Amino acid sequence: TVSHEVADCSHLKLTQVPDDLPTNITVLNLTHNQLRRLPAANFTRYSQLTSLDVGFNTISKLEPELCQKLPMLKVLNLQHNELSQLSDKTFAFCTNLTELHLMSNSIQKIKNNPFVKQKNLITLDLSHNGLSSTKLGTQVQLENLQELLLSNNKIQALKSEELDIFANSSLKKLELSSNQIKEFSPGCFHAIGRLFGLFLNNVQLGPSLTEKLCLELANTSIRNLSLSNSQLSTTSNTTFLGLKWTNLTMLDLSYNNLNVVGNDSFAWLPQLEYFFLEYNNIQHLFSHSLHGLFNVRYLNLKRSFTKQSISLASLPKIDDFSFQWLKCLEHLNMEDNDIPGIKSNMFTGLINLKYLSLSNSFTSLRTLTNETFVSLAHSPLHILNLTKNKISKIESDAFSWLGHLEVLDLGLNEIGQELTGQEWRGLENIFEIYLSYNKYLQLTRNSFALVPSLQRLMLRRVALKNVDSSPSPFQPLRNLTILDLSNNNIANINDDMLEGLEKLEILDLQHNNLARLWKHANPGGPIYFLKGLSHLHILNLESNGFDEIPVEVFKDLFELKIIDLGLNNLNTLPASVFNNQVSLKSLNLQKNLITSVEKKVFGPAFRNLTELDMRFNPFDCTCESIAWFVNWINETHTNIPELSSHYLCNTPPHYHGFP
Amino acid sequence: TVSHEVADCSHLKLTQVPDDLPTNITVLNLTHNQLRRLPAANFTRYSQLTSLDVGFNTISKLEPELCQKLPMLKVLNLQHNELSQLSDKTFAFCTNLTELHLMSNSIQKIKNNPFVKQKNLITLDLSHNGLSSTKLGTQVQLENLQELLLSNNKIQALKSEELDIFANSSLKKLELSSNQIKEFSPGCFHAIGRLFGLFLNNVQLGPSLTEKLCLELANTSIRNLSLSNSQLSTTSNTTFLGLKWTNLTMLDLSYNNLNVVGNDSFAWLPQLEYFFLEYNNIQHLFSHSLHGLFNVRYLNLKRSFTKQSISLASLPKIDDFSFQWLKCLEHLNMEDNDIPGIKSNMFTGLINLKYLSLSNSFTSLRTLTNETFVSLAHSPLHILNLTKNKISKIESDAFSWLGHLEVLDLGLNEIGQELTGQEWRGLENIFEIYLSYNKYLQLTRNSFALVPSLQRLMLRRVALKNVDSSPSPFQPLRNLTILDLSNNNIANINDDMLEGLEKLEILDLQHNNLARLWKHANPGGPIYFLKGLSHLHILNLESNGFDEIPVEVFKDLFELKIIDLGLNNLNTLPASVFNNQVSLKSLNLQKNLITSVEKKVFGPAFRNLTELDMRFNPFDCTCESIAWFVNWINETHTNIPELSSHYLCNTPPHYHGFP
RNA sequence: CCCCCCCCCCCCCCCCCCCCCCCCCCCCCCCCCCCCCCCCCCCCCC
Ligand SMILES: *[C@@H]1O[C@H](CO)[C@@H](O[C@@H]2O[C@H](CO)[C@@H](O[C@@H]3O[C@H](CO[C@@H]4O[C@H](CO)[C@@H](O)[C@H](O)[C@@H]4O)[C@@H](O)[C@H](O)[C@@H]3O)[C@H](O)[C@H]2NC(C)=O)[C@H](O)[C@H]1NC(C)=O
Ligand SMILES: *[C@@H]1O[C@H](CO)[C@@H](O[C@@H]2O[C@H](CO)[C@@H](O[C@@H]3O[C@H](CO[C@@H]4O[C@H](CO)[C@@H](O)[C@H](O)[C@@H]4O)[C@@H](O)[C@H](O)[C@@H]3O)[C@H](O)[C@H]2NC(C)=O)[C@H](O)[C@H]1NC(C)=O
Ligand SMILES: *[C@@H]1O[C@H](CO)[C@@H](O[C@@H]2O[C@H](CO)[C@@H](O)[C@H](O)[C@H]2NC(C)=O)[C@H](O)[C@H]1NC(C)=O
Ligand SMILES: *[C@@H]1O[C@H](CO)[C@@H](O[C@@H]2O[C@H](CO)[C@@H](O)[C@H](O)[C@H]2NC(C)=O)[C@H](O)[C@H]1NC(C)=O
Ligand SMILES: *[C@@H]1O[C@H](CO)[C@@H](O[C@@H]2O[C@H](CO)[C@@H](O)[C@H](O)[C@H]2NC(C)=O)[C@H](O)[C@H]1NC(C)=O
Ligand SMILES: *[C@@H]1O[C@H](CO)[C@@H](O[C@@H]2O[C@H](CO)[C@@H](O)[C@H](O)[C@H]2NC(C)=O)[C@H](O)[C@H]1NC(C)=O
Ligand SMILES: *[C@@H]1O[C@H](CO)[C@@H](O[C@@H]2O[C@H](CO)[C@@H](O)[C@H](O)[C@H]2NC(C)=O)[C@H](O)[C@H]1NC(C)=O
Ligand SMILES: *[C@@H]1O[C@H](CO)[C@@H](O[C@@H]2O[C@H](CO)[C@@H](O)[C@H](O)[C@H]2NC(C)=O)[C@H](O)[C@H]1NC(C)=O
Ligand SMILES: *[C@@H]1O[C@H](CO)[C@@H](O[C@@H]2O[C@H](CO)[C@@H](O)[C@H](O)[C@H]2NC(C)=O)[C@H](O)[C@H]1NC(C)=O
Ligand SMILES: *[C@@H]1O[C@H](CO)[C@@H](O[C@@H]2O[C@H](CO)[C@@H](O)[C@H](O)[C@H]2NC(C)=O)[C@H](O)[C@H]1NC(C)=O
Ligand SMILES: *[C@@H]1O[C@H](CO)[C@@H](O)[C@H](O)[C@H]1NC(C)=O
Ligand SMILES: *[C@@H]1O[C@H](CO)[C@@H](O)[C@H](O)[C@H]1NC(C)=O
Ligand SMILES: *[C@@H]1O[C@H](CO)[C@@H](O)[C@H](O)[C@H]1NC(C)=O
Ligand SMILES: *[C@@H]1O[C@H](CO)[C@@H](O)[C@H](O)[C@H]1NC(C)=O
Ligand SMILES: *[C@@H]1O[C@H](CO)[C@@H](O)[C@H](O)[C@H]1NC(C)=O
Ligand SMILES: *[C@@H]1O[C@H](CO)[C@@H](O)[C@H](O)[C@H]1NC(C)=O
Ligand SMILES: *[C@@H]1O[C@H](CO)[C@@H](O)[C@H](O)[C@H]1NC(C)=O
Ligand SMILES: *[C@@H]1O[C@H](CO)[C@@H](O)[C@H](O)[C@H]1NC(C)=O
Ligand SMILES: *[C@@H]1O[C@H](CO)[C@@H](O)[C@H](O)[C@H]1NC(C)=O
Ligand SMILES: *[C@@H]1O[C@H](CO)[C@@H](O)[C@H](O)[C@H]1NC(C)=O
Repeated sequence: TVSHEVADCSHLKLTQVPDDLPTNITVLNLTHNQLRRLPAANFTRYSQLTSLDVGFNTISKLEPELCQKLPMLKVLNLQHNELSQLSDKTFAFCTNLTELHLMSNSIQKIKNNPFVKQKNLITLDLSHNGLSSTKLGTQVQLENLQELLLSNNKIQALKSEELDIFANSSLKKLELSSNQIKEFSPGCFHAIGRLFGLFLNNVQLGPSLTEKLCLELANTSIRNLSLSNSQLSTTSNTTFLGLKWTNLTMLDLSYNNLNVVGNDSFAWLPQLEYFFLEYNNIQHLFSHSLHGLFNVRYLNLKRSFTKQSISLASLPKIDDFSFQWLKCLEHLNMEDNDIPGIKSNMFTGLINLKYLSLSNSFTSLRTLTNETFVSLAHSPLHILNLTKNKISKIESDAFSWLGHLEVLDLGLNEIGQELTGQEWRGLENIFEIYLSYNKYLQLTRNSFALVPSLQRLMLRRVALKNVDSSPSPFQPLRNLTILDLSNNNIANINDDMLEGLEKLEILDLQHNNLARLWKHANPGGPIYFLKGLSHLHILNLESNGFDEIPVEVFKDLFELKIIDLGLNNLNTLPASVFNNQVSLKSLNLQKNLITSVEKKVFGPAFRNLTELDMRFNPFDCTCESIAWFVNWINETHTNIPELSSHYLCNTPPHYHGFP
Repeated sequence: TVSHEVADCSHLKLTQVPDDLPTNITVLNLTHNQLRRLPAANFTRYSQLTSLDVGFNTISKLEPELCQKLPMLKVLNLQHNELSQLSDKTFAFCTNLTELHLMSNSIQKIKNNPFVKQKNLITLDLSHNGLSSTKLGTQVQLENLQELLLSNNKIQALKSEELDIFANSSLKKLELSSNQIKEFSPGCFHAIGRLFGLFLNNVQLGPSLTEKLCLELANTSIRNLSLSNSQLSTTSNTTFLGLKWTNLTMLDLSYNNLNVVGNDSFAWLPQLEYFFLEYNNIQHLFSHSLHGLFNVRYLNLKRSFTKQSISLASLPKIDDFSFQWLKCLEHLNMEDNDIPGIKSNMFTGLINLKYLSLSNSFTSLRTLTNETFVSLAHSPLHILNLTKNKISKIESDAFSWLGHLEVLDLGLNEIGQELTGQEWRGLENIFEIYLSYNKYLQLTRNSFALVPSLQRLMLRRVALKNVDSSPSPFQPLRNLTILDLSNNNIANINDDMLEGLEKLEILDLQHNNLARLWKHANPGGPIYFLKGLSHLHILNLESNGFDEIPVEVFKDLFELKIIDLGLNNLNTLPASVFNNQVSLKSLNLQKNLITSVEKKVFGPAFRNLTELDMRFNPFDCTCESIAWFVNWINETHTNIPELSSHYLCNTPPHYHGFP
C-alpha cells in the first residue's frame, strides 16, 4: 500500500480496506481487489477523501452510511461490480460528486429516483449494464450533468418520455453506442435541454433509420454526431436532410462500409468542419459528391476507398474536380488507398489546403511527371507525404508547382535514378526533404543547388553513389542543420564534403565503411571531414569499422554534446583528442575492442557527462589501464546503465569476469 | 653463381664465363645472360662438363676449340642466339653429344655438312629458324637421331631428295609445325628409314592436301600423326584413305574447325587407339560417322561440337547409335558441349567403357529421368562426371542402370529436391558421391540406405536441411570415410548423427553455426557428436562461432592428427582436453580470441606437432599466461609460420605489439 | 639510316586467387512487449 499523497492498492489482493493511512489522504484507489462488502464503519478515519476508486471488485451493495463519513467526496468509481440495486437513499448524502462511474455493474432497471439527491453531478457512466430504457427518474434532476454514457446496454428504443428528466440539462455527450436502437420517437431529442453531441457507434441503424434520426435531430443544438460502424451502406441527398436545420460541425462515418456516396449527399452540411470517412468501401466518388462542404477544415479518407481485387480490378476512380467544393480545406489525410493515379484536375479548387498526405495512396505511381502536381498549383501546400507509393522515377520540374512547399516526404519508396538537380526546381521555401529507404540514389555536383533553403536531408539506407565528387553536393545547402547518411555503405568521403555548413547540428554516418579514411596508412593522409562544424551537436558513427582515430578530427567541435562510436573496432585512441569537447553529455563506446581507459584520452571527455555506454568492452583489469576508470566509476554522477552487469574485464584470467 | 653439383647462372647478367668453379662440375648453365662471344681458352679449367646450357644469350659464332676442352660433353644448348653460320669443323670434335638445341638462332641455310662428324646424336632442334629446305647434309649421317624438330621455319615444300640423308635413321618425331608446306613429293617419307611420328600443327594443309599427305604416308611405319589447327574444315571417306596401308594409332584433329564429319570417314583406321577431336565446330555427327574405329581406347570430344547461337539455335545433334562402333572404348572425355540432351540410344554399343565425363556437356539437363541412362545399361562404367549441367531434379531409379558405378560427380549443379533415398537404387558398387555446390538438399531418414558401400560423401555448400532427424541419415553408411558438410549453415546436430561410423577418417564442418550446441547454457546439455570416431584423422571446425569447448568432446579421438579451429570465438578452453590427442600433428587456432596459452590445456597438444597456426590472436603478455608458451616457442621443432610477424600481444599496452 | 635477337628496369590493361572492413537478404537461438486462446485455484451476484 504505497502512498505519499494518493493511495494505491491496485492488484494487492485486498479483502478489507486498510486502517493505517494518513487522515488527510485525498485519493484512495482499490482497483483489482476482492472486496466482497464495503462497511462504512471503517471509513471513520478516512474523512478527507476526494476520489474513491473501488472498481474491478466484487462489491454487492453499498450503504448510505458510506457517504456520511466523506463530506467532500467528488469522485466515486465502481467499475465492474455487482451493484445491481439502487435506491433513493443510496446516493442521498453524497451531493458534491462530480463523477460517477457504474460501468459493468449488471444494473437491470432504474426503479424510482436514484439520482435526484445530487445537483453538482457532471459525468455519469452506465455502460455495459442491463438497462432496457433510458429512464433515470421521474422528475427533473441532474442540473449540471454534461456527459451521459449508455453504451453496450440493451436499449431498443428512444422514447420521448424517457428523456423528460433532461428538460433543463446541457448534455455535451450522449453515448448510446452498441445499443440495438431501432425506433426513434418524435421529440425525443427536443425534450433534452441542450444536446451538443451524440454518439451512435456500432449501432445497426441503416440508411432509412439514419434519415429518421437526422429528421429527429432537426432544430437542435447538436454539434457532433458520430455514426461509426452504423452499417450505413449507402447515402443519398436526403439521408442528411434533417441536419439542414442544425449547425453540425463534426460528423463521423468511419467503418460504415459505405459502398457508394450519393450525388449532393452532403449539401445539407454548410457548417461542417471535421468530416471523417476512414475505413469505408467507396468504389466511386462523383464530382458533386462532396458538394456543399465549403467549410470543412479537416477531411480524413484513410482506407476510405475500395481495395483492389484481381477478380474485377475495381480500382476506386475519383472523378475530376471532385475536391473543387472544399474551399476551406486545410488537412487531407488520404493514406492507404488504391487510387490508379493522379490526374490534372484531381485536386483543383483547394485554395486553402496546407497539408496533404498520400502515404500508400496509389497502387503504382511509378513516375513523377512534371504534370502530376499541376492540380496543386494554386494550393498553398506546406507538407506533402509520399511514402510507400512505390515511386520509381522523378522527372525534372516535378515539384515546380509547389512554391510554398516546406516539408517533402519521399521516403520508403523505390526511387532509383541520378539526381540531376532539376527535380527540386520551384521549391523556393522548402525546409525538409526525406528520401530514406529508397533503391539507389546517384548524387551530382548540383544535386541540391536549386534548394538553398533546405535544412533537413535524410538519406538513410539509400545506397548513395558518387558522394565523393570534387565539388561538395551539400555546398549550396548553407542553412542545412540535420543530415542523415546512415546504412549507405559509403566508402570514400572528401574532406571538403561538409565545407561551409556552419549551421549543421545533427550528422549521422553510422553503418558505413569509413575505416580506411582514418587509418594512418591511407594514401593521401587521413580524411578530416569534420572541420568547420562549429555548431555540431549530435554525431553518430556506429558500425563504421574504425580501427584508428586521427588526433585532430574533433579539434573544432566546440559545441558537441552527443557522440556515438559503438560497434566499432577501436582498441587504442590518441592522447588529447577530446580536449575541445567541453560540453559533452553522452559518450557511447559499446561493443568495441577498448581495453584501456586512461586519463590522457578520456580525461576531458569525462568532465561533465550524463550518460555512458561502454558495456561490451574487453577491459583489461590492471592498475595501469583501468584504475583511473574504476576510481572515476566509484565517484560520479553520470548515468552508467548496466554498470555491474556487462563492465567485466576479459584479461588477465585472474580477473576474468570480475566487474 | 650458386653451385653444389650443378652450376646455375640464370639472370645474373654475366658477360664472361666465371673462372672460379669446381673442376668436376657436370652441368654449367648460363641462360639469360649477355655473352657476346665464348672463347674456348676459358674452358681449360672446365674439362668435366656434361651439360652446357648457354641459351638466351648473344653469342655470334663459336669455335671448334670449345669442343676440345670438353671430352665428355653430352648436352649443348644454344637457344635464342645469333649463330647463323655453321661449318663442318663447328661440331667436328664433339661426338658424344646426345642433344643439340639450335632454336631461334636465325640460321638461314645449311651449307654442306654441319652434322656429319657426330653419330651418337639423339635429339636435334632447329625451331624458329630461317631455313627454307629440310636438307641437313649431302651424305647419310645421324644414325641414332630419333627426334628432329623443324617447327616455325620457312619451309614451303618437302622434296624426296632433301630427306635422303635419313635413309637409315629411326625418326620418332619429325616436327614440321607452323611451316607453310603446300607441296608433297612422292617418296618423301618413304626415303626416311623409320618414321614413327609426324607433327604438322598449325600448318595450313586443307582437305585435299591432307589426302595427299595420307597417300604419301602409305606403307610406312608411322604410329602418330598430329594435325592440330590444320584448317581441316571437312573430312570425307577418302581423306584418310592413305592411312589404310599403315598402322596409325594416335591421330590429332584438334582446333581444325571441323564443321562436318563425313560418312565412313574413319573406316580406314582399324588400329587407332587414341583419337582427339577437341575444340572443333562439328554441327552433326552421323550414325556411321565413327565407323571402323572399333579399336579406339581413348576419345576426346571437349568442345568438339558447335556452340549454341541465338540466330539459328543450331544445337549439335548426335544421331542414335552414333557410338555403337567404339567396342573397345575405355575413356570418353566429352566436356564443354551444347548437346540438347541424352537419348535412349546415344551411348549404345560401348561395352568396354570405364570412364564417361559429361561436365557441362548439355545446355539444359534439368531432370534426370530414370530412362536417361538406359543406353549405359551394358556399359561397365566406373566414373561418371555430371558437373555444371544445370541439373535441377533427380527422379527415382535414375541410376538404376549403372550397376558397376563407383564414382559419381553431381556437384556444381542446381539440384534442389528432397533425397527420398530411391535415387541411389542400383548403385551396388558405389564408392564416392559428390554433391557439393547445389541449390538445396533435404535429407531423410533413409536417404543413403540403398548405398551401404559408400565411402565418400561431399556436401559442401548445399544448404542441408533436416540433417537433425532422430535416425541418423548416415547410419547405413558403415564404410564411410570422408564426409564434408561445410558452408551449409547447419544449426542443429544430434549426438547420434555419426553413431556407428567407426571407419570415418576425414570430417569437415567448417563455416557452419554450431556455437549453441557446445555452450553449457544450451538446454538438454552440450551435444557430443564426436564420440565413437576412433579412426578420425582430419577434423575441420573453422568459422563455427564457437565460444566454449566441452571438456569431453575429443575424449575418444585416439588417432586425431589434424584439427582446425580457426576463425572462431574461443577465449578460454577447458583444462585437460587434448589428453587423448597423442598423435596430433597440426593445430590451427588462427583469428581467434585466445589470450592465454597454458600447459594445463595446451600441454598434451604441444607434445609432438609439425605445424601451428595461432597468428591473429590477441595474446596477453603476462608470465602467468604466455610465459610457458613463449618458452615453448623458444625451443621446439614445430613449424610456426609468421612467428615474428603476427604473434603480437594486444594487452597490456606496455607490450602492445611486441612479438 | 633500316630489319631483328637478348639483358635489365619502369608503367598500363585483363583475368584468377587470397585477406581486411562494410552493406543487404536469409537461417538458427534467445529476450522484451502487444493481442488472442486454454486450463487450474479462490471469492461473489442472479
Ligand atoms: C509521412 O507518413 C508516414 C506514414 O504515416 C510517416 O511515417 C511515420 O513516422 C512516425 C515517426 O517516425 C512513425 O512513428 C514511429 O513508430 C515506431 C513504432 O515502433 C514501435 O516499437 C515498439 C517497441 O516496443 C513496438 O512494440 C511497436 O510494435 C512498434 O513497432 C516508434 O518506435 C517510433 O519511435 C516512432 O514513434 C510511424 O510509425 C510512421 N508511420 C508508418 C506507417 O510507418 C511520416 O512521418 C510522414 N512524414 C511526415 C513528414 O510527417
Ligand atoms: C568432374 O569434372 C570436373 C571438371 O573437370 C572436375 O573438377 C575439377 O576438379 C579439380 C580438383 O578439384 C580442379 O583442380 C583444382 O584447380 C584449382 C585451380 O585454382 C587455381 O588457384 C591458383 C592459386 O594461385 C590460381 O592462380 C589459378 O588461377 C587457379 O584459380 C586448384 O587450386 C586446386 O588445388 C585443384 O587443383 C579443377 O579445376 C576442376 N575443374 C573445373 C573445371 O573446375 C572434377 O574433379 C571431376 N570429378 C572427378 C570425380 O574427377
Ligand atoms: C445555427 O447558427 C445560426 C447562425 O449562427 C443561428 O442563427 C442565429 O441564431 C441566433 C441565436 O438564436 C440569433 O440571434 C440570430 O439572429 C440567428 N441568425 C440567423 C441568420 O438566423 C441558429 O440559431 C443556429 N441554430 C440553432 C439550432 O441554434
Ligand atoms: C466534436 O469533435 C471534435 C473532433 O473530435 C472535438 O474536438 C476535439 O476534442 C478532443 C477532446 O476534447 C480534443 O482533444 C481535441 O483537441 C479537439 N480538437 C480540436 C481541433 O479542437 C470536439 O471537442 C467535439 N465536440 C464536442 C461537444 O464533443
Ligand atoms: C452526380 O453528379 C455527377 C456530375 O454530373 C453525375 O455524373 C454524370 O453521370 C451521367 C450518367 O452516367 C453521365 O452521363 C455524365 O457524363 C456524368 N457527369 C460528368 C461530369 O461526367 C452523377 O451521375 C450524379 N449522380 C447521380 C446519382 O446521378
Ligand atoms: C538561410 O537562413 C537565414 C537565416 O534564417 C536567411 O537569412 C534571412 O533572410 C531573410 C529574408 O531575406 C531576412 O529577413 C533575415 O534577416 C535573414 N536572417 C539573417 C540572420 O540574416 C537566409 O535567407 C536563408 N537562406 C536561404 C537560401 O533561404
Ligand atoms: C601393320 O601391322 C601388321 C600386323 O601386325 C603388319 O603385318 C605383319 O607384318 C609383319 C612384319 O613385316 C609380318 O611378319 C607379318 O606376317 C604381317 N602380318 C600380316 C597379317 O600382314 C604390317 O606389316 C604393319 N605395317 C607396316 C607398315 O609394317
Ligand atoms: C603417340 O601419342 C601418344 C599419346 O600422346 C603417346 O603416348 C603418351 O606419350 C607421352 C609422352 O612420352 C607420355 O607422357 C604418356 O604417358 C603416353 N601415354 C600413354 C597412354 O602411353 C606416344 O608416346 C606417342 N608415340 C610416339 C612414337 O611419339
Ligand atoms: C552416313 O550414314 C547415315 C546413316 O544411314 C546417313 O543418314 C541417312 O541420311 C539420309 C539422307 O538424309 C536419310 O534419308 C536417312 O534416314 C539417314 N539415315 C538414318 C539412319 O537416319 C548419312 O546420310 C550418311 N552420310 C552421307 C553423307 O550420306
Ligand atoms: C564395407 O567394407 C568391408 C571391408 O572392405 C566389406 O567387407 C568385405 O566384404 C567382402 C565381400 O563380402 C569380403 O570378401 C571381405 O572379406 C570383407 N572384408 C572384411 C574385412 O570383412 C563390406 O562388404 C563393405 N560393406 C558394403 C555394404 O559393401
Ligand atoms: C430546470 O427546469 C425548470 C423548469 O423548466 C427551469 O425553470 C429551470 O431554469 C431549469 N434549471 C436551470 C438551471 O435552468
Ligand atoms: C434529391 O434530389 C432531387 C433532385 O433535385 C430533389 O428533387 C430532391 O428534393 C432531393 N432530396 C431531398 C430530400 O431534398
Ligand atoms: C513539363 O510541363 C510542360 C507543361 O505541361 C510540358 O509541356 C512539358 O512537356 C513537360 N516536360 C516534360 C519533360 O514532360
Ligand atoms: C556539471 O553537471 C552537473 C550535474 O548535472 C551540473 O549541476 C553542473 O552545472 C554542470 N556544470 C556545468 C559547468 O555545466
Ligand atoms: C565510492 O566508494 C566509497 C568508498 O567505498 C563508497 O562509500 C561510495 O558508496 C562509492 N560510491 C558509489 C557511487 O558507489
Ligand atoms: C646406314 O645406311 C647403310 C646403307 O644403306 C646401311 O648399310 C646401314 O645399315 C645403315 N645404318 C644402320 C645403323 O642400319
Ligand atoms: C567413298 O564412298 C563411296 C560410296 O561407297 C565409295 O564408292 C568410294 O570408294 C569411297 N571413297 C574411297 C576413297 O574409297
Ligand atoms: C522407370 O523406368 C521404366 C522403364 O523405362 C518406366 O516404365 C517407368 O515409367 C519409369 N518410372 C518413372 C517414374 O518415370
Ligand atoms: C616426434 O617428432 C620428431 C620430429 O619429427 C620425430 O623424430 C619423433 O619420432 C617423434 N616421436 C614420436 C614418438 O613419434
Ligand atoms: C632459444 O633460446 C636460446 C637462448 O636465447 C637461443 O640460443 C636459441 O637460438 C633459441 N632457439 C630458437 C629456435 O630461437
